[PDB]
Amino acid sequence: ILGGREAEAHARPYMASVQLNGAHLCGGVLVAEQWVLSAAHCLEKVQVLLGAHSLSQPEPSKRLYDVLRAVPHPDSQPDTIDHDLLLLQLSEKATLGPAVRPLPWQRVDRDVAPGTLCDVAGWGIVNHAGRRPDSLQHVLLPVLDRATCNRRTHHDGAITERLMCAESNRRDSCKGDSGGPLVCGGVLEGVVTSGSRVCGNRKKPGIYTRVASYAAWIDSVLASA
Ligand SMILES: NC(=O)n1cc(NC(=O)N2C[C@H](F)C[C@H]2C(=O)Nc2cccc(OC(F)(F)F)c2)c2ccccc21
Repeated sequence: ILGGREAEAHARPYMASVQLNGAHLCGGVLVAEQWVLSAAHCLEKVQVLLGAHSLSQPEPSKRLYDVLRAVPHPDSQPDTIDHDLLLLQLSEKATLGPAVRPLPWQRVDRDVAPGTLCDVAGWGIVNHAGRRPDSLQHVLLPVLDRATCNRRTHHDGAITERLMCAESNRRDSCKGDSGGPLVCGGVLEGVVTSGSRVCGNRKKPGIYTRVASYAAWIDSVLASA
């Protein structure tokens, strides 16, 4: 997260860190008792850290789960950010409590109002040098209408109806925030894309996958256990 602030500890109990060999790689979002949603290129030794604020310090709520199965969206492709979703089935159902709870996710396939203030959280890089934070960061970002996001000087027609944008003027998602939650009105709306992109430039808005657009996919995979 560029231009953000340290989040309140445990105030986002749905927040996951998706890890490879005990190192943070992507954000994730607990969406069912045994399932974490993240982004497709995150998988390209997989564990999921729940109940955390600090990646390194002991916390009573923190628990690192093994992953039984990793299910990247079957239409996802290395060179694109289309269909950029990943579901991770934990080795067991997560132990729930005030610091570990799933997030309700949007099933109405219609756009949020332009300007809606959404929260994005993560352990991604925090400056141009690539500094990695030990504790969870967040930022409040206004949603940016699709027509502007698609203008020639911005993302030039790459924004489908299955993607949404937020403003990226100094406050932004960046590397390592991939897979994490864009939350609007207490509901999961988007997931941070995992394609490389310039961070913090107003002319290059943040891109997030619209979970409502993938409701059939998520329902099926969540039911496949
Ligand atoms: N949406 C958004 O703006 N971006 C998303 C990016 N992609 C990303 O993040 N990925 C790709 C994989 F899914 C693995 C993952 C990754 O690199 N993870 C990674 C690798 C090394 C360290 C790390 O931890 C760190 F703390 F640094 F973030 C994460 C990205 C890269 C550069 C700039 C913008 C970026």
